[PDB]
Amino acid sequence: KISLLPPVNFTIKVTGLAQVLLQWKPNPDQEQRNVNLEYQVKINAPKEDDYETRITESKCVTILHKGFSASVRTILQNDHSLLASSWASAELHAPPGSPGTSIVNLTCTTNTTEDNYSRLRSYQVSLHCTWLVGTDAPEDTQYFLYYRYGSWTEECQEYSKDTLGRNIACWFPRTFILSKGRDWLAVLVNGSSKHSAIRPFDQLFALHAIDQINPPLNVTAEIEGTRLSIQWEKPVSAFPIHCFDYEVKIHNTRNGYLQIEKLMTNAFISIIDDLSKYDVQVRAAVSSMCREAGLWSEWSQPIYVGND
Amino acid sequence: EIPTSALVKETLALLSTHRTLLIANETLRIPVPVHKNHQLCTEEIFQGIGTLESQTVQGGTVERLFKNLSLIKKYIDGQKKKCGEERRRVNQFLDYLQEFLGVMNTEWI
Amino acid sequence: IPTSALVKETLALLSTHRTLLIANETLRIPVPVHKNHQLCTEEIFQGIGTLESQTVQGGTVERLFKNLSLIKKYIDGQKKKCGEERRRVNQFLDYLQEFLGVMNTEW
Amino acid sequence: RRAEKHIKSSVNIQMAPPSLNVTKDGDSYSLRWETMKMRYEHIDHTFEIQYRKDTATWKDSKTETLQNAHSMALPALEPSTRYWARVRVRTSRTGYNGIWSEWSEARSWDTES
Amino acid sequence: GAEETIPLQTLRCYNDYTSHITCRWADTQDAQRLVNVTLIRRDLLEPVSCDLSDDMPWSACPHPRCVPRRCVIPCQSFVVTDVDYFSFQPDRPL
Ligand SMILES: *[C@@H]1O[C@H](CO)[C@@H](O)[C@H](O)[C@H]1NC(C)=O
Ligand SMILES: *[C@@H]1O[C@H](CO)[C@@H](O)[C@H](O)[C@H]1NC(C)=O
Ligand SMILES: *[C@@H]1O[C@H](CO)[C@@H](O)[C@H](O)[C@H]1NC(C)=O
Ligand SMILES: *[C@@H]1O[C@H](CO)[C@@H](O)[C@H](O)[C@H]1NC(C)=O
Ligand SMILES: *[C@@H]1O[C@H](CO)[C@@H](O)[C@H](O)[C@H]1NC(C)=O
Repeated sequence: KISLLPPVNFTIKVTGLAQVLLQWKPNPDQEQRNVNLEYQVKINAPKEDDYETRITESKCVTILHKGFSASVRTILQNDHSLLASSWASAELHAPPGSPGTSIVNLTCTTNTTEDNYSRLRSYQVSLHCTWLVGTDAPEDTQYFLYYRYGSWTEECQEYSKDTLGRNIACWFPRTFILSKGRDWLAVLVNGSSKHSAIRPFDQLFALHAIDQINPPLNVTAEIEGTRLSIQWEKPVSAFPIHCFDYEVKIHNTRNGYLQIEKLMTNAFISIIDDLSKYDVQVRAAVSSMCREAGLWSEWSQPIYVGND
Repeated sequence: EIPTSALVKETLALLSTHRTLLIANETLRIPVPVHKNHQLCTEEIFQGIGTLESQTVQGGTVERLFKNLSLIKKYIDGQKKKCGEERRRVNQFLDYLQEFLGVMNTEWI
Repeated sequence: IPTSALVKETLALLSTHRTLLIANETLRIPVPVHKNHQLCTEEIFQGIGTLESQTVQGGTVERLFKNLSLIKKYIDGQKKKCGEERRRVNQFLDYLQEFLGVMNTEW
Repeated sequence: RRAEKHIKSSVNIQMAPPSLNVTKDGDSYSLRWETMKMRYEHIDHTFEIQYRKDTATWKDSKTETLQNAHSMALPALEPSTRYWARVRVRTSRTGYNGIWSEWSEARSWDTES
Repeated sequence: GAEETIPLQTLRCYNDYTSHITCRWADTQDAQRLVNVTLIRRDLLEPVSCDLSDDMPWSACPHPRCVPRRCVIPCQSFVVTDVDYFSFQPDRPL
């Protein structure tokens, strides 16, 4: 009987912010037939997942403030049944510290600014992260925020402070976060104190969910008899012109008529009264077509057209 | 030992050094792509590299240039192997497809 | 057939008919470890072929798979455009340096 | 050989007629029209919308062409005369063409005295 | 060349891109007394039912005794890669 045996030397090593790289090796005592062995991996905590992997290593992104627990077992894929060995598991403990001292409401926002200096990268991403101090945190807690994207890791330097000297919010003006990048952005916030240690809080932020599109600029509009034509420019972002949705808000200051028109182009044409005053505003966002739907841009500055 | 981030600079300097020693032949004819987004023709690129090594004289800086070329080919070989090392669930693969077609839209117009 | 509208409709249908594609819960599909979709489009479309081989044959899922197959034909077209051509080696080295710079900087 | 005709669904779109509503805001009037939702929201729509006095015919009706819009305000209309309006719609994005949709149901409204 | 059948010339199939295909065509009153025809659209073959309509075909008919018809084809969805084949097959065999 073909009795598959579990893999040995299964260790989980923290290789970066919110990553762990798992490694196993085939059992020396296994029968060495020409069978193409493969491996099945199970992530037990915190986000349950499982996958099939042929090589002896796999990288999984995950939050590490709640601890990590992974299981692996040798498998052999036959034509009728999936033979598997006994599960081999390893776990990564939770970091120490008194409960409730960890940070709460960690909200991170990413802007985009036009990098006019680098001839290669024209767009640059800036990060703003805010959080509230812990309930049982000591009065002299020193919180340090770290962000990581891809293989780039950095520590914050520009912070915001309350009356007690602790750190509420951080601001990265220059990040290696790609504006068109589509990888997870890991943010780790741990700290230190002379009275009681503080448990860290890491959270994987999707770039789409935290990217605040800038408002479009130069929204011009002209009367011509009874016809309005409104045009603007794409908002500053590494995504091209064709990857943005828009709406136009036209309000009449006399009667109160309001029109909202979503469109994919960059200009909108409408017919309104020739004896009323109007204001025009637009917003923008990265289309769900190009990137998963994210937060929408704020209203543009009002533009007042017509006469009353 | 070198990492996988300066081999390109090494190769670029070496190639800029020895253009005329490498384009000596006139009857030798090797393929060249025309499409943009060069990510998809690496195999043909290194096929041309192999033919060029089989023709060019292995002496001096050229030998270390071609050794560096093999070393950088190994990295793309590893990535191509990485594309099929792991097998995941249907939903994650569907999200991967959504990302793939989002790329197909933002670039690859 | 505009490929932009092709891919756009394919994504819209993929969002709409997702649950029909996760109809069952045990099949595995090739998933690249990294996030370079362009390099491993071949394995991605092999996984598409597997999903085609095992899914309810009908409805709008088979209709979405038609757009996926046409996208695969596009991918194979610009696979074949790499080879089966001509040059005097000098501009081949030009192309090689171009690719080297691209993969060094953009990756 | 069998003679067959090739018809493409993409380049032969005839959408459903829109539904036109009329709103009296303050002392002015405006027209709002809605179309049946597609499965794909990225296909553009061009709207040709006509309004005329009751004493005049549809040939002499004011016509306005709007792209992706869903409302216009109407100009100052003469008082105490019945007004009619209607709308049609067609696709206007590259890769999707067709003929105009049928005229929408005429909507009537009386301007106040 | 081959003189196209009047049903093929008068046929115009349009779409709402959501739920249905609308097709309008016509034939000749002299043609009805000898060979009845049925529209076929194609998967395998698929005859399509039709109803007599006096709403005039989208294309003019080259005979004064033309008889027009209208057909509605319900299908669930459409994509950009759809090409619909329409042919006319005599019901009785010649
Ligand atoms: C596995 O762990 C054992 C621990 O006793 C060690 O001796 C061995 O070198 C490790 N590697 C392999 C391949 O067995
Ligand atoms: C955390 O965020 C939730 C979201 O509404 C809020 O209700 C709660 O008060 C926040 N907690 C702190 C400590 O800010
Ligand atoms: C916080 O996390 C960083 C991770 O880069 C680590 O180096 C540091 O020791 C941790 N603690 C403090 C107090 O910074
Ligand atoms: C807007 O208009 C101003 C003045 O013409 C010009 O300098 C600027 O480049 C335009 N675009 C933006 C995005 O401000
Ligand atoms: C797919 O689902 C069916 C339905 O239960 C199941 O019988 C089959 O084993 C599944 N196939 C795979 C490869 O998981």
